[PDB]
Amino acid sequence: ITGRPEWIWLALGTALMGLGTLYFLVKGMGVSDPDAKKFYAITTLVPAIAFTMYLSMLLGYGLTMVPFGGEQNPIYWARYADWLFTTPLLLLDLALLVDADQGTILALVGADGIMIGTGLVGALTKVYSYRFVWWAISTAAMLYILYVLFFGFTSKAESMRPEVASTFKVLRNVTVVLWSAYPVVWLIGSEGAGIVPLNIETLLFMVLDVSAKVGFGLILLRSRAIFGEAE
Amino acid sequence: ITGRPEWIWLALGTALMGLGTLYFLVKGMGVSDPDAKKFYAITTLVPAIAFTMYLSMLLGYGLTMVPFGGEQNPIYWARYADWLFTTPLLLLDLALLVDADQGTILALVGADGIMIGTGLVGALTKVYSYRFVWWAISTAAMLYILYVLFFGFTSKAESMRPEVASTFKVLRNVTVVLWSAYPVVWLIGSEGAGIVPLNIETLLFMVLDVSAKVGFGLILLRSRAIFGEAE
Amino acid sequence: ITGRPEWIWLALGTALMGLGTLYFLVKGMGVSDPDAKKFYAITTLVPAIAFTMYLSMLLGYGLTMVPFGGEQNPIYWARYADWLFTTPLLLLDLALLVDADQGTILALVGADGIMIGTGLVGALTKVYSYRFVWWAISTAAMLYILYVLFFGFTSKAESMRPEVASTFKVLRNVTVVLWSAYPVVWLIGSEGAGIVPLNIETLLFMVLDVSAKVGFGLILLRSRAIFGEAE
Ligand SMILES: CC(C)CCC[C@@H](C)CCC[C@@H](C)CCC[C@@H](C)CCOC[C@@H](CO)OCC[C@H](C)CCC[C@H](C)CCC[C@H](C)CCCC(C)C
Ligand SMILES: CC(C)CCC[C@@H](C)CCC[C@@H](C)CCC[C@@H](C)CCOC[C@@H](CO)OCC[C@H](C)CCC[C@H](C)CCC[C@H](C)CCCC(C)C
Ligand SMILES: CC(C)CCC[C@@H](C)CCC[C@@H](C)CCC[C@@H](C)CCOC[C@@H](CO)OCC[C@H](C)CCC[C@H](C)CCC[C@H](C)CCCC(C)C
Ligand SMILES: *C/C=C(C)/C=C/C=C(C)/C=C/C1=C(C)CCCC1(C)C
Ligand SMILES: *C/C=C(C)/C=C/C=C(C)/C=C/C1=C(C)CCCC1(C)C
Ligand SMILES: *C/C=C(C)/C=C/C=C(C)/C=C/C1=C(C)CCCC1(C)C
Ligand SMILES: CCCCCCCCCCCCCCC
Ligand SMILES: CCCCCCCCCCCCCCC
Ligand SMILES: CCCCCCCCCCCCCCC
Ligand SMILES: CCCCCCCCCCCCCCC
Ligand SMILES: CCCCCCCCCCCCCCC
Ligand SMILES: CCCCCCCCCCCCCCC
Ligand SMILES: CCCCCCCCCCCCCC
Ligand SMILES: CCCCCCCCCCCCCC
Ligand SMILES: CCCCCCCCCCCCC
Ligand SMILES: CCCCCCCCCCCCC
Ligand SMILES: CCCCCCCCCCCCC
Ligand SMILES: CCCCCCCCCCC
Ligand SMILES: CCCCCCCCCCC
Ligand SMILES: CCCCCCCCCCC
Ligand SMILES: CCCCCCCCCC
Ligand SMILES: CCCCCCCCCC
Ligand SMILES: CCCCCCCCCC
Ligand SMILES: CCCCCCCCC
Ligand SMILES: CCCCCCCCC
Ligand SMILES: CCCCCCCCC
Ligand SMILES: CCCCCCCC
Ligand SMILES: CCCCCCCC
Ligand SMILES: CCCCCCCC
Ligand SMILES: CCCCCCCC
Ligand SMILES: CCCCCCCC
Ligand SMILES: CCCCCCCC
Ligand SMILES: CCCCCCCC
Repeated sequence: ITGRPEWIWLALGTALMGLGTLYFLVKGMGVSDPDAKKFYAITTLVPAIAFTMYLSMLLGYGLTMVPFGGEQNPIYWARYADWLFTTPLLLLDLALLVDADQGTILALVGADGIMIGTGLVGALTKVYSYRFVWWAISTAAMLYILYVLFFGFTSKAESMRPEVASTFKVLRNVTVVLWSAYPVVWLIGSEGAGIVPLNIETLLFMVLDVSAKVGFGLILLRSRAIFGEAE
Repeated sequence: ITGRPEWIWLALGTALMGLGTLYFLVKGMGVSDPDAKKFYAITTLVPAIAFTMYLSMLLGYGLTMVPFGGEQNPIYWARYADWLFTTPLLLLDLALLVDADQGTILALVGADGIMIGTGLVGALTKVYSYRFVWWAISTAAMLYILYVLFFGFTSKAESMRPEVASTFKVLRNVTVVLWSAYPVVWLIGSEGAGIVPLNIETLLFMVLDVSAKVGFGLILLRSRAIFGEAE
Repeated sequence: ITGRPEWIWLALGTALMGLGTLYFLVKGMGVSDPDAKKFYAITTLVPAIAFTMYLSMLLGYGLTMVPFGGEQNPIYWARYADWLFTTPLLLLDLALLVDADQGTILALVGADGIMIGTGLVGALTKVYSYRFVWWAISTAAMLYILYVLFFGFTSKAESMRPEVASTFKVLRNVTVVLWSAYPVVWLIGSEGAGIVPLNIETLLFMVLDVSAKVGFGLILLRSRAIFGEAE
């Protein structure tokens, strides 16, 4: 484990995702509202999945070597197995908050799968220049997601209860800022141009992951928007 | 790229799926009917997924070598990753058109997963004679799907609006004819008996894919069956 | 095939899953109740999936070698591909029986995916002591599932029709007893401590699989709880 300088950030990430999972699990014990139960189930699964994948990276299972640039490059593939399941769950939290229609939910989840799937292909591609073709396709899929979150959901939240509109607006802004950083870290990190070393890259993804999952969840599960209007 | 004679058909397929995706995306911009939005989302995702997998084959990522018959045989595995997601989406288009019940939808999607999954196992199997055992199981799963589309959905469409009944009947006939060709191309192509060479096999799958996805989508999204009855 | 002593139990399992699939398929022909159709579709898919994965193990495709303990250990990875899809389908049978809320269904299916996913990682892990870390995480996920089936569903079934309450109680008890045996067989078998040899381990999993899928299905599909109350 300790033979890799980035191990400290993988261990911290593992701990923070595990602690986040347990807090949400305990906090959700005393909840019977069927609407609130939906948000607790979605939001608790997110850091639980991330916990297992951070642990796999810490123990060395989620790491492979990819030859490109005449070098064997360490690629943590477990990140994409994490994101494949956690990013659509996070979008479902937002879509259920605004009572989005089914067709829009399917478009979001499908574009998200394309985003993560093409990012994985780009991470494992051995022809250096082709890695950035996949990065560009994946980034186009992300821009579609961000467009929908702004010019489809925002207008839908305003016609909703005030507390669900204000909570959505906050979580929307958090998501757009944090998610946009991921393609940048990829491009300048060891998967892309190799400007930033792997140990610093790992620290950046850990800050982003914890903020986008545990920070996101703390804002959502403390809001009254997750409960139905009741007397 | 150009070192493979089949590259021209992979490049054409990539272009036609990309163009198809963009047309459906633009055409769906001016749509607010929640029913129509469902069909546009399903139908636009189909060629978008196929685009990415054709590109992976063009660039050489979606290709592996499988030893059988005393030879290293080029097997494009990316086809099955495509079909795993696009064939159930196409069946969902048909099932939603006739307002099929949930139990029937699950049976269709499950049989479809078995069809594609066993076809993938057959494509990667190293014992030559066993490849055709998997082909037979996969073909049995397809025949179940075709039976349901005829002796379960057809009777359901007649009790529906006339425009949804006539549109379903057309898309049903297109699907049964085109899908039935796939097991035949597999059997006589490089995955099976090896009668037809890979470059011709690739041309045939490209014609079938574009017809079953973009041609299918053009018929559906030009129909009024996708809109609810409104004044 | 016959070069492996466990082949006899893989062949028996294949036959019993295939026969089970055909019986459920025939029995479900004469069913039009939309509620009953749901249970028949879920319950017939379970042994059909298991059939294909037992066949892959029989023919040698679903087997790999994992080095640990200074030895190349035969690991049947196809079991986890089976369980990944069949265990959530079995939980869906139970959840639909008691009309569970959506949030609870998602929590069950998500915990089940974590259970199977971490068990697969543990089966393929090359550092011997780490294999049991994954076993423990997977077992914690199972205990969560069992808790929900007892202290969330049981109370919900009592407020239901008497026949659905008594049928659920029976299937609940069958599930908790049979599922609990799996982590024990893993721990003492070739994936874990290696006390029980592989051929005996394979026999035990076959008895458990057939009971948990075909036996489970025979109890459910003979009950009147799967039909709506009708005159
Ligand atoms: C509606 C939305 C959900 C739609 C989703 C969008 C999606 C279509 C976007 C594209 C996804 C696609 C790129 C997934 C590729 C997975 C692949 C990286 C797995 C590893 O295989 C890659 C190479 C080794 O580098 O295999 C070496 C050769 C091996 C012999 C490969 C044989 C196994 C194949 C991988 C079998 C295909 C399985 C499916 C891809 C499983 C789904 C994986 C997940 C990442 C989507
Ligand atoms: C309700 C419906 C959706 C049900 C679906 C029906 C489905 C059950 C039908 C059978 C599907 C099954 C054959 C999928 C097999 C995937 C497999 C080809 C992936 C590549 O692995 C094959 C060998 C190399 O040749 O791995 C070499 C050895 C490696 C060490 C393998 C270890 C990884 C395992 C593959 C882990 C299992 C992952 C799941 C199979 C992922 C789903 C893939 C998709 C193709 C279903
Ligand atoms: C809501 C719920 C459904 C959530 C589900 C819970 C889930 C997150 C729990 C953890 C699942 C995770 C451990 C799955 C790992 C699959 C992995 C074993 C496949 C084989 O790859 C392992 C190594 C060889 O030993 O690959 C060698 C290196 C290769 C180069 C690997 C590159 C391919 C990657 C495997 C791509 C990721 C694909 C996804 C993991 C596909 C889903 C598989 C299924 C088992 C979940
Ligand atoms: C909890 C994890 C989250 C919210 C991860 C989000 C990840 C992304 C938005 C990743 C995007 C990428 C691109 C847009 C292209 C480059 C490759 C990716 C996958 C890093
Ligand atoms: C857009 C792609 C489509 C509609 C693909 C359809 C593919 C099939 C219907 C494939 C069927 C197969 C068999 C029936 C057995 C032989 C292997 C397959 C997977 C080619
Ligand atoms: C039809 C198959 C069924 C119902 C299989 C159930 C399997 C389990 C409940 C497996 C549980 C495991 C653990 C709890 C940890 C050890 C590894 C597993 C996956 C065997
Ligand atoms: C979206 C965030 C990207 C900003 C990356 C900042 C990295 C600064 C760290 C110093 C770079 C290390 C280079 C010298 C080793
Ligand atoms: C009462 C609110 C705080 C509860 C404690 C939460 C502990 C989980 C770890 C959170 C750290 C990361 C927060 C986002 C920066
Ligand atoms: C379902 C369509 C299958 C028909 C295949 C027709 C192939 C004819 C092309 C000529 C065969 C090439 C053999 C000589 C190289
Ligand atoms: C107005 C209808 C035609 C629009 C142009 C569609 C261009 C997408 C490519 C379609 C070619 C394949 C059609 C099926 C044979
Ligand atoms: C949950 C069931 C686990 C019980 C396992 C009993 C196995 C007894 C078979 C004899 C053990 C073989 C050891 C000598 C070869
Ligand atoms: C009339 C009920 C029996 C029908 C025959 C079922 C045959 C399928 C194989 C069942 C054997 C396994 C039963 C569970 C132990
Ligand atoms: C490729 C993996 C995608 C599945 C991720 C799991 C979450 C799916 C959310 C589905 C939302 C409901 C759509 C109607
Ligand atoms: C194995 C991958 C299957 C999933 C394909 C994605 C489409 C799923 C459609 C689900 C239809 C809704 C069923 C109720
Ligand atoms: C185009 C939709 C408007 C909202 C999206 C904001 C774009 C942020 C740019 C992200 C940069 C990634 C490289
Ligand atoms: C048996 C259901 C009737 C409709 C299915 C038509 C069968 C077409 C044969 C396809 C040939 C594939 C080898
Ligand atoms: C803790 C929830 C109560 C019901 C679960 C029964 C636990 C059975 C123990 C299984 C042993 C697996 C190692
Ligand atoms: C080795 C660098 C080659 C540059 C390729 C950049 C491709 C980016 C595509 C974005 C449209
Ligand atoms: C090398 C050819 C061996 C023939 C096997 C055919 C199997 C087909 C099974 C269809 C029932
Ligand atoms: C080689 C045996 C090492 C023992 C590790 C046991 C780990 C079990 C963790 C359960 C909390
Ligand atoms: C609940 C605390 C979980 C912390 C265990 C993971 C941290 C790795 C320490 C080496
Ligand atoms: C929108 C046009 C997309 C065409 C790019 C793919 C074709 C491959 C050319 C080499
Ligand atoms: C319907 C009977 C299915 C039996 C075939 C599988 C058994 C393997 C025999 C070698
Ligand atoms: C993106 C930063 C999240 C901050 C988490 C703190 C929330 C406390 C209510
Ligand atoms: C299967 C052939 C499809 C033909 C596509 C043309 C549709 C234009 C309306
Ligand atoms: C767990 C044992 C199941 C027994 C199956 C027999 C059911 C006949 C109704
Ligand atoms: C109005 C809410 C502002 C939230 C933005 C937070 C950016 C990290
Ligand atoms: C909408 C604000 C985008 C912020 C992008 C930050 C990328 C590091
Ligand atoms: C490929 C772009 C299509 C141009 C608009 C077609 C008419 C909606
Ligand atoms: C009555 C519609 C006929 C459609 C059949 C088309 C076959 C390619
Ligand atoms: C229902 C007509 C079937 C046509 C099969 C064509 C196979 C090449
Ligand atoms: C009251 C029903 C008892 C069922 C338990 C069966 C254990 C195999
Ligand atoms: C609730 C009874 C548990 C039985 C466990 C059996 C494990 C072999």
